[PDB]
Amino acid sequence: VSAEDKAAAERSKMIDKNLREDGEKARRTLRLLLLGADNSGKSTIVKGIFETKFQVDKVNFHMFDVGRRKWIQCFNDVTAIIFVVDSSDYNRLQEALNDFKSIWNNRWLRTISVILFLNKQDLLAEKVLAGKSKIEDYFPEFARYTTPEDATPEPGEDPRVTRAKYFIRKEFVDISTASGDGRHICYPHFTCAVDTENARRIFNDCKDIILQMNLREYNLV
Amino acid sequence: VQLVESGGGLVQPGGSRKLSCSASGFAFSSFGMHWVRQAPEKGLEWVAYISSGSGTIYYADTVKGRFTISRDDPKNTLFLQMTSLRSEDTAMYYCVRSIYYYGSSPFDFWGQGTTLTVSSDIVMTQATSSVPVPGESVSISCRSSKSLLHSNGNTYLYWFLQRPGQSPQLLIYRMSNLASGVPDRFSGSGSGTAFTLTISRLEAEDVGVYYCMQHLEYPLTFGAGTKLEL
Amino acid sequence: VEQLKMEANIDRIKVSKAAADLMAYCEAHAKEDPLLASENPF
Amino acid sequence: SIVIIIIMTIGGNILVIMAVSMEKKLHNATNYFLMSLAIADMLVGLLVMPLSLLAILYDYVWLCPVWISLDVLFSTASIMHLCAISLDRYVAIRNPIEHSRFNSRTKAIMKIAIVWAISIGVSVPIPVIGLRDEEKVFVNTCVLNDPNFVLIGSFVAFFIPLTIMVITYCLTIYVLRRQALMMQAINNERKASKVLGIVFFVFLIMWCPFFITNILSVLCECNQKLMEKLLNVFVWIGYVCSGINPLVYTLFNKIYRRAFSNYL
Amino acid sequence: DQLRQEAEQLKNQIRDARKACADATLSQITNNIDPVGRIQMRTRRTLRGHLAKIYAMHWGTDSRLLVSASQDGKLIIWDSYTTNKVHAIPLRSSWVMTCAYAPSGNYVACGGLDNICSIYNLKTREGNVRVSRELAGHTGYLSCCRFLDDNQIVTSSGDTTCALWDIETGQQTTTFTGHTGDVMSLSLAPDTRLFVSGACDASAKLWDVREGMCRQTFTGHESDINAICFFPNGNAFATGSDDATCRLFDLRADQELMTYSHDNIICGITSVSFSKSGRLLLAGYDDFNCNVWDALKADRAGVLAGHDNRVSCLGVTDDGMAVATGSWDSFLKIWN
Ligand SMILES: CC(C)CCC[C@@H](C)[C@H]1CC[C@H]2[C@@H]3CC=C4C[C@@H](O)CC[C@]4(C)[C@H]3CC[C@]12C
Ligand SMILES: CN(C)CCc1c[nH]c2cccc(O)c12
Repeated sequence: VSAEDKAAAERSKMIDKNLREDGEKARRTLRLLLLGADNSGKSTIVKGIFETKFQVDKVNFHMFDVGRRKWIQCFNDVTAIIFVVDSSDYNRLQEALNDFKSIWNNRWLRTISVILFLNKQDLLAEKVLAGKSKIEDYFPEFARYTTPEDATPEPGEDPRVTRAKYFIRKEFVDISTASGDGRHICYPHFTCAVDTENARRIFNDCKDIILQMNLREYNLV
Repeated sequence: VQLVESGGGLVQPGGSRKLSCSASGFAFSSFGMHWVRQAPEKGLEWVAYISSGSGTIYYADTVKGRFTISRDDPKNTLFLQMTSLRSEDTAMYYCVRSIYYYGSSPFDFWGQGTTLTVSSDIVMTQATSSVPVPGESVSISCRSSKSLLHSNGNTYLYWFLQRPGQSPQLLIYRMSNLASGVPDRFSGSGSGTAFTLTISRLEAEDVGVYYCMQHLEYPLTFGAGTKLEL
Repeated sequence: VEQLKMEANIDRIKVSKAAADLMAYCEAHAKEDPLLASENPF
Repeated sequence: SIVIIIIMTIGGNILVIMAVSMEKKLHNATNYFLMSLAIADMLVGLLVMPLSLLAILYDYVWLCPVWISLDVLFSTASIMHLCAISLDRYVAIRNPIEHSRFNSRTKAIMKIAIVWAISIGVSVPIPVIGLRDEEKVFVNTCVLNDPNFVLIGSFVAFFIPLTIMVITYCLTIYVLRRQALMMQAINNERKASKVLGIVFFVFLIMWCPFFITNILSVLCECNQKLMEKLLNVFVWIGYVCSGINPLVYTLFNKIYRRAFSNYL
Repeated sequence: DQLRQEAEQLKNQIRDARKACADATLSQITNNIDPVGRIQMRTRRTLRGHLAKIYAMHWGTDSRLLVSASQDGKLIIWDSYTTNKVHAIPLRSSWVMTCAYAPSGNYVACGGLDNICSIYNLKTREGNVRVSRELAGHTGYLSCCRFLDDNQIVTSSGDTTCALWDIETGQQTTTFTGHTGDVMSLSLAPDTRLFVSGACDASAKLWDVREGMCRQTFTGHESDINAICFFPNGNAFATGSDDATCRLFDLRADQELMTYSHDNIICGITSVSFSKSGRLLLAGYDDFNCNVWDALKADRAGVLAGHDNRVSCLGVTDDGMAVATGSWDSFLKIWN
């Protein structure tokens, strides 16, 4: 071959080397997708496309906030999805349940786990203690609900907020258990506007997900 | 885009000297570099070549074992180490920039040059000493000892123009490709071992010496040169 | 309403004529289609 | 009669080898090692089992100086494969993120190279000594008599991997027990312990008796006739656990079960 | 209250006008045309280097240079004959969804979820590829871009609008409105006078570039339209949708001509392209393969099954001697 073709081959080899070098750094960052409706408090869970970065225990995370039928297709390689729901507005809980159902059963997200945050617990507790609004006005089935004997309420909590919180958590979880066949798991959590431990929960859940994938890879499950 | 060479001076036989070139205005690390030497009554001669990534290095058959070429990407500088200089080394040295990929122009830019004073190959043949001659047509021809047409469809012939007091400038590469910045008055054609250069209309700036070069195999060879006198 | 009215004023032809034109175009350039060893660059 | 186990071993090794190429969609770093293990087991079945049956049929000799070396080499390779799988399982379980970052074909190639390099070390001197000393390989009749190899290579072949595997199993069980204290996330972490226990105990049961008998036949001399009678039947158990390892490591993922059901 | 009745009456008038011209079908006139037979194609080149799913691909005018875009954030220019790489272009954002190659070979364009169309200069004296201009003004994501010349570009976005741009000044000169859903794919006529846009409202529209007015609207699909191709003669459409159906439209009969479907296909369609003569229709599927269709018979001539994941890219060279495909397995293949 001519000398110019050899020089072009050398240039191509250098380009391949530079492409290979860049790929190593990309694989060391975990990517997360953040979804939720307005008034849910998405921007405070860890405090065209908005981005944020944080690091816990020498592990880097990258979270994306877009702004759903079309652009969701390009987020099928993320480690986990974060979903935030306001638990102190009974008028709009059915919309949240419908959105969670529409996200859980999406054909492009069949292998991605969901981390569920139930936010604004203090307002829910205040409303339940005040007694100016009742869950039974919107959820008739709540009048027949009883707190399970295996509940572990926080010490000092009145036994009237635990019932409401567990009812909401059950209503959200029951959608997750109806389908999936073990391919992905939901991780409910209770948080508030002032909690700071939220960073550790994401790290623990991601480590658990990677452990599950490794267990499946070695023909153990 | 600017290349400035330094060094030079008067040396005694058996001595040594080191030349340097400073590059600016372009991505130096992506270009290959050549050194070209021109004698007062001999024409252009190829000396050495270094790849962009310092992978491959070539030397002329008259400079092996005495000349050393090096590259410094972080400082955008070149170096040429010369030892055991002879009387035949007194000549002008030029620095040339080269890049190789599909559709590129490997001999687009030339430096200014510095002066140094002491005390199988393909033959390219031109035969005319002076062509006397504004507004007229002029044809200059070149002839090679071996065919320059490769099996891939490319033919490696280059044309250069050297005005008085100026560095060589690229006109045509691969026998039909007009270089950027050149007016459309220049054209070229040929086949096999015979090539011609055509100028449609001469001006006051078309006076100089025209050179032919082949790029099939190393070492690179140049023609004798054809002088156009208006 | 205006868009529908503007679209209504179209001079239409038979489907058979357009299909015959499509067939004629397909037949006319049949010899120039290399997809339908010394010449293959790959 | 006993020849059936050879056919089953060959069939299982062929099924394991085929279930990786044609099926595809299988990570190289963890599924290419099983192909090497299957190839080693098939070579065991092809070069070792048919020749011992000839000795059983004849009760005499005819071979020995190269058959012994091949048997030792391939058995050591299989044991090293099992130990490497155990170590890799422990590493992948305790440090998921670092293991996920590390996974590449340069680990599978390195592991295969290391196990096959170690496997051949113990079999080189077997023909070297045998061809220069008939008594070392023929006694009274094909059996390795020299203690200088029996009491030396046996530890490297069996006894160190056993300690590595038991320590790995204990650490992995402890780690899996500790993690579950933090639901499908909890249920899946017990089946792994069940499978690990099954595999470890199968390996221990199938391989333990032969080396104990072989050490006692040398360092405790004890009736040699009874010892050789026990060796004549214990060595075949080690051969049997060459078509079982390709299975117990495979037919727990639904993908492998479906591939085996459709192919066979 | 009164305008709805007028709109319904006009729609009924248009429907009655369209039905009057259905005097024949393709399935009847083509009974005298021999089938193309069985077509076999094999892989000739394999392009490696991408580390993520490939989303866009486009051929040059010389039939040798090729540009591809992927989620790794880099843009690669390929030499198809030798597999050597020519350029590697980093992107400011990794969520790229489309790419294009200028007909003169001097510029390349790209875009995605950042709502900005960026144009790159491939021929500079410094030797580096540099950004020439960023085109802003859309509110949704950018799905496709196509060059008209060195100074005009047409873009489609998810905000139901289309635009025609002036590269020299960076200002929008014409806005195309009338869609009710996100706009997915564009196709430019050979005469550079009309372009076609598909959208998620299961409709297709024909636009006039010089005036900015919609001329015709086509319906028939039951779901979102993902890809649109243009017949070489300028008088036909080729469209695909998520209902596993391909359709042929005519701009003079103003109605559908032929439907391409099969009972064994239950997946979506990602790309549609034509051959030089228009006899073959190529389509990408989510079944991890590509099918070859007979445009005049709605039959199946062959299949390409060398990919291990979804096929997202499909293109044919100007000389018709090669077909290129792209998939989410980070590999490109050249078929002949
Ligand atoms: C894997 C093949 C070659 C068999 C070799 C034995 C196995 C069990 C052992 C030997 C050394 C081990 C490696 C040692 C170091 C690391 C770095 C760590 O951050 C990820 C796991 C990784 C990459 C280990 C994986 C398993 C490993 C390869
Ligand atoms: C029976 N066979 C399956 C293998 C025996 C063997 C492997 N390695 C050894 C090392 C020393 C002494 C031995 O008998 C061995």
